[PDB]
Amino acid sequence: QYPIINFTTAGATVQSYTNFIRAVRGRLTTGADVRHEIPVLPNRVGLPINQRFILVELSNHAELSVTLALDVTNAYVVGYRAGNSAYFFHPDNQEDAEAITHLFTDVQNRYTFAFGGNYDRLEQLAGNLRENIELGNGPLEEAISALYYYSTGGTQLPTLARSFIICIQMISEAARFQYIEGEMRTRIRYNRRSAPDPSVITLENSWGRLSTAIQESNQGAFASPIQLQRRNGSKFSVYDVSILIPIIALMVYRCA
Amino acid sequence: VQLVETGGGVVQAGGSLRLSCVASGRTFSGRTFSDHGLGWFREREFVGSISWSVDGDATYYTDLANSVKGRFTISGVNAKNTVYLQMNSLKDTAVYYCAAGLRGGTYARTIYEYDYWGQGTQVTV
Ligand SMILES: [Cl-]
Ligand SMILES: [Cl-]
Repeated sequence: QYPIINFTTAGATVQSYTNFIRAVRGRLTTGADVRHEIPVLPNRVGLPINQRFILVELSNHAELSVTLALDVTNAYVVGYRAGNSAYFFHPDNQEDAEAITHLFTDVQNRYTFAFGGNYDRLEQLAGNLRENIELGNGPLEEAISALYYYSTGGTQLPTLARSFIICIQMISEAARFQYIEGEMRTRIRYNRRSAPDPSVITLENSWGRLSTAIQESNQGAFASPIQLQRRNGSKFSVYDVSILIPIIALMVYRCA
Repeated sequence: VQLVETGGGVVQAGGSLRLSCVASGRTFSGRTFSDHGLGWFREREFVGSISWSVDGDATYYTDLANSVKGRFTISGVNAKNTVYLQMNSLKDTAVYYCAAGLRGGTYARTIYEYDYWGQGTQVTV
């Protein structure tokens, strides 16, 4: 089996959430191969299948359990497990398709959706953009229930898509960016729920590109700057890694 | 959301050709055309990409595959939702595609980092 990390929305605190994300990160990357002070995820290449994934088990106050599967090479959700059912996004290629076959062999029913996991597709199904979908302990508790009741036809696809967007952001993105972890912490501390602002969203969009620029950078300096947005939507550029140290936590592996 | 490439055609060896791709669709409309990154491909190989900039120095930044650096150039006109691919010293025959996405632009040299694709256009040296 793959490594399992636990979390519950019941009685959650800034500290329980922080422990959870730190634990996730710890399992995602060896910690070796760090660049400009930032840990880099394992190379998808020649990566033994028994090391390809990790598992994230979520529960809420309604006493319900769901288990998410993450790809350690990009920290993204590839599918999940709820009771006797396991569902998978549409793989980008055959190798990834072949890879996910090793997940949740523990169950009879294995489904693969016609749609992938990209925000654009999920937002279309959800009928809402990330900017309009609330995040926090509250939404996560409701996300867990929905994922759980999907085998009954009781939770509609938009609700499922919205739930995928919530989980991905509060887990995958939080793991990738200290910034976004801190964004959930703030929500959890004051027990408020609210949608991600343009600064969160643009970081999500740019994670792949930021990773690339840092690892190919001439000793920290990007060849060409990358443009992001502030909380108020105004735009600004970054020219080197130094400004990103307190912001990005993991990077996708690249050459060299 | 929807991209159409043109300018494809037959060129003599060592000549020049400019490809064109115009984008249109809901959501442009946050998610304006300017907030999307574009990339040219031609298996499928990365040719070059482009990101838009409102900073002081440039109106956009480009990224070219090594083999192409000293020959091809990329530009764009943001107000017309259009991006160009200027090819000099042709040799290179293939189908040229334009892709776009929130995760596209400079530093995105992989087909999976773009969520939208054009029909392509044929270039024969
Ligand atoms: Cl499968
Ligand atoms: Cl090296």
